[PDB]
Order: sequence, then C-alpha cells, then structure tokens
Amino acid sequence: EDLYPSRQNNQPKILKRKDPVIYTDRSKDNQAPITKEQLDSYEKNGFLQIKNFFSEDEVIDMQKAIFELQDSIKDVASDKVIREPESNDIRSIFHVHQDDNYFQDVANDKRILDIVRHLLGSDVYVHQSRINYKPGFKGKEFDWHSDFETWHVEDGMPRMRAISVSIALSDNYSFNGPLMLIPGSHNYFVSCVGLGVPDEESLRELTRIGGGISVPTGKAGSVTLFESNTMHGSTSNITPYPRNNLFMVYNSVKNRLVEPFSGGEKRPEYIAVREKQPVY
Amino acid sequence: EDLYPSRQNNQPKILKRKDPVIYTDRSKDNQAPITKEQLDSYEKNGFLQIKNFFSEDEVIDMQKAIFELQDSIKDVASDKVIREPESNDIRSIFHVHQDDNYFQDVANDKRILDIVRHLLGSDVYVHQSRINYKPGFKGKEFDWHSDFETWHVEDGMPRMRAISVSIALSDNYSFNGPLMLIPGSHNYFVSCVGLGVPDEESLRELTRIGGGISVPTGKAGSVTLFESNTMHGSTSNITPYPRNNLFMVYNSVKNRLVEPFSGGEKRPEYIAVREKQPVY
Repeated sequence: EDLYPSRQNNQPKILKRKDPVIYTDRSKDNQAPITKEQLDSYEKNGFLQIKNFFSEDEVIDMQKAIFELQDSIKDVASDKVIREPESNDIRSIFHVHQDDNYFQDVANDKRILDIVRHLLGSDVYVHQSRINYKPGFKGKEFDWHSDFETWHVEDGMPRMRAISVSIALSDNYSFNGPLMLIPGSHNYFVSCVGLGVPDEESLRELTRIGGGISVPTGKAGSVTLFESNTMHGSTSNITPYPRNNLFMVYNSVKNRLVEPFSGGEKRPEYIAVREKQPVY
Repeated sequence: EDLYPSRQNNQPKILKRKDPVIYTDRSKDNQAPITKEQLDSYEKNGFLQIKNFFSEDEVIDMQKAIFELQDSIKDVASDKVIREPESNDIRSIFHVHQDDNYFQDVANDKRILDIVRHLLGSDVYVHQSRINYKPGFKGKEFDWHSDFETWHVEDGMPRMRAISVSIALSDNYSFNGPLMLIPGSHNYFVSCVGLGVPDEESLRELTRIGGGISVPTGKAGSVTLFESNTMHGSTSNITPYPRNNLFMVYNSVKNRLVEPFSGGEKRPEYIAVREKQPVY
C-alpha cells in the first residue's frame, strides 16, 4: 500500500500527511525530556533547534574527533568515504554510527534518544549517519527537498515516522549556506515528477502556508532536529566560515524499510539501514 | 599615475587605501544630515544602512514605477535593457537616472545628495544607474568584488571617491540572496589577477580584519550606501521572495573618469558616465 506516491507522473500534487507528528499522546507531555513549548514548536514547525545541548568540552571533543577520523582514513578505499575528484579530499563519511566506537556513543546518546523516542512514540534505530566536512568556500547549493520523499521512493520507508538530527560542528551563521527549512511543511507531501526535487509552484504554496522561511543559527554544538518530511535546502557558501556537521537519522522500529516504492533495487546499507539489531 | 594597479600580473596583493573615506572634516559633523554615530559607522565599516529613509507612500510609488517602466518598454530594442535569453523577460534597465523623469527625480533626491556630498566632500554626478528585477528563485550568485577595482581598471576611475546607493524595492531578508559586505574592507585594495574577482586568500584576510561578514536586512525602502571599494557579494536566491532594487552610483566631480587603467577601450555611456553636465 503506497500512501505517498511520487515520481509516477509529470504532474505535481500536494497530498495531506496521513501520520501523526508527535506520536506520544500530548496528555503525556510530563514524560518528555523537553517542555510543552518545545513540543508545541516541533509539532507546529516540523523542526526544533536546541542550543547548549552539549557541554563545551563535548563540543570540542566532537570537533577533534571528526578531524582525527578524517586523518585516520586518509588512505582508505571505501564507497562510504566521499572524496572530491580533483584533490581527493574527504567531504563525507557514511555509517560512522556503526563503524566507529566514538560515533556510536554519540548516536546512542541518551539526551538524543530520549527526545526521538518520545516524538516517534516507540523505540528507534539509526537509518543513516554521516559526517560532512564543508570547508570555507566549499559545498554547492542544495535545492529544496523532503528527505521522506527520497526515503520512501528510493529506500522503502513506509510512513513519516523518522527524525533527522543535525549537530553543528562549526558556528552556524545566516550567511554561510545554513540549513533552511519551510515551517509547517512536514504536514504536506509534495509528489515530485517522474529527481525528487519539488516544483516552484509547490514551494511557493508551502512557503505561503508556513508564513516564511526558517533559518536556525547558533554556535558549534547547537542541535537541529527535523521531521522526515520537512522541506529544507541551502545556498552555497561563498565565505571562509565552514559548515562541518554530524547528521543522524532515527527511524521508529515500527517503520522499518520494505522494498523501494519506486519498484527499483535497494540502495547500499551505508545509505539506508536494513540490519535488524542482533540479540547479543 | 596608477595608484591602484590591478590585473597586470598573476600574483594578488593587498595595497593600502591612499584616499580619505570621509572627505569632509570631522570637525564639520554638525553640517552633515546624519549623526556622528552614523558617520563613524560608515567610516569604520565602509557602508551605512538607513531604514525608514523614504515614507510609505514613496516606497509604494517607487515599486509601482519600476513595474510601470518595465511594462512600457516591453517592445524596446536597446542595449540598456538586459533580457533573459530564453523568456525575453527584462532583468535590468541601465541609465534611468537620465532617461526617465521619475527616476531622475529619485537620483536627485536631496536626502540622498546631502549625504553623498558630505561624505565625498564635493559636488557629485551619477556614474551609473540601474533597476534590477530579480523575481523569486532568480538571479545567480555574485562572487565577491570591489566595484572600485572594475571602475578603475575598466572605466578609468582614478581614486576611491564614489559611493553606491542601493534602494531595496523588495523586503530584504537574510535568506534570499541579500547583499553581503566585508566590514572595513574599503581600507584595502585587492589587486586581482590578469576577471576582477579577488582570490580566497585575500578574502580570508579581509574577513579576519573585519571581524566577520555584514548582511543588512530590512523592509522595502531601506537604503544601503557603500563606499566604492567595499568588498561585496551575494548568494543565489532559492526562495520565492524577490529582490528588486534601484542602484545608483554617485561620483565626486573631482574624480571624473579618464582612460581605462587597463589601457583598453571605454565602455558605453550606460555603464560608465563620461557626460559633463551642460550649463543649460
């Protein structure tokens, strides 16, 4: 049963969300690790920024850890390690939540799990992880998209029951190509043409409904959580201020991947997790 | 005598500014139409934003006027009128300060003249004017540059004694590709390689000296004045919020153009004014 068909024709359409946003009853706000106000802001906007999530030592430790890993894998040949063609410089590393002990501990951090389990109303597992290295002046624009539309079409994610967690590992300014989100857009599924980038008309409609464009900013260490279907994008960075980050996607154990809704072949494990965690 | 050589080799260098910034004595701040604080902010940063420069009716009148002119010239064949190749839609119109009565009155507005004459310490004339039409989702990134470096090399402007005046005719947000400036950068001349875009190393050095990147924002009608040599640029606009503007450059009558410092041919009048205004 495909509740969110996309890329099946050349006519875009906006379909209504058929899933809860916050899956734990609001009568149980007292059990959450965040406030009623934070819960309401997530429900309404489709994302939540939390500043001072980590202590200053934890921030510095994480920043050192990404560059220590980058140096440690300089000679590695792996499809998980994305390199710039000309320099061979490492731009991204996938699947660190599983492959490295330090990043596994970050991915299992109770402060993160307590939130995502509350919001998703179940236990969770990591769908994907990635470290991004984005030096000053690097990283092209990313057109607006819903992660969900890709997870669904290409990876077989059935329902809107996953949350992305972005840890800023550089200071996040308005001017260096920050993540931008359309508030409220998680309530609307944009079918895309027969890739996965919505048309301008749909984007205008979402922006009108949301009242604008949201651009969280903050010091290194700040955390942005965003719902699976929240529309987001970024401009290029023409400034010397980098944009390094650690990205993890938490999916409900009740929403495990099936075959790609496109009818196509599975993507690699490092892109979309199909491991079911063993008893031992 | 070339005080600011550029594009003559392939080694960039930073040369010191050899001209005043504010050409009227600071002992005469009382004669200016702006405050000591505004004067100091211009001197330090190389730009000044003024919100509520125009009354609300004047803002609405100017917005209507750009689109009335755009419609009036739909069938025109002119090198002053810049059109998108595919749609033929009008993206810019040069030389309105001279060619249209309404835009001439804007260019002669006493509120603008009183400021630029104070800052340039002399009478002024308009070097260039342009209306830009930048609908939602349109207008590519503009790499960092100093207008002065172009005016000098290509148009024969001798010294740093011109000011650009940008009137926002759309709301100016942080997220839709606003003008960004490097504060303090007007004090440093970046020679460019043998076009006119400075190298990353120089840009890092300016940004370090300035302490960051400045991005004025404000409602339609807000005015940004910037010194001839202030480094500025913008990202692309991936949002539906337009960026229409009226841009005028005021040059001191003591700094009239000579032959291009490149040794090349003059550009057209609509790009760089060489008319000396007649007595009648």
